Amino acid sequence: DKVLVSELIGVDPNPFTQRIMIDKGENDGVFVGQPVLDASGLMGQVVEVMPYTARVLLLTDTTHSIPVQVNRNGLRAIAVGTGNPERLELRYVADTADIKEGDLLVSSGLGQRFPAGYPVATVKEVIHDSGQPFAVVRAVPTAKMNRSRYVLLVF
Ligand SMILES: [Cl-]
Ligand SMILES: [Cl-]
Ligand SMILES: [Cl-]
Ligand SMILES: [Cl-]
Ligand SMILES: [Mg+2]
Repeated sequence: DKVLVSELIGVDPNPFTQRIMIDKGENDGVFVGQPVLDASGLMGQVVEVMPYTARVLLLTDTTHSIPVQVNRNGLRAIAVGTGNPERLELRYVADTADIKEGDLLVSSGLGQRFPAGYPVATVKEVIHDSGQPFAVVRAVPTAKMNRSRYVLLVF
């Protein structure tokens, strides 16, 4: 309910991370695990808190996964980071699933880490794989990620 507005003050230059720094911390009530989003998508979660600043792991990090669903039909999937700043991939989507380019993915909340129903990404590509149970699904985050103005922290 309470939303704190923070500024993105750093992008972790480590090429192997998608990680940012924000200008709110312990003194502002920020906590580890806290969800972070912008006006068009979920961004990720707080992973470390300092007195007036914090570190945030983005959805696009290879170590990050978020349960999602296709907004229009409720089809469930896990969206993993690819290490690319503007790409996610969906796991566990049946090769024959009702999914297509332009479909909106929203948070499902099924991991009890993120609020349900918020935009996460749009499907970019579906690639079918003969003999494999799951389709290849690439998606683009709707958040501005390493480019957001107002980074919002949900209480
Ligand atoms: Cl904490
Ligand atoms: Cl949709
Ligand atoms: Cl990628
Ligand atoms: Cl979740
Ligand atoms: Mg980095």
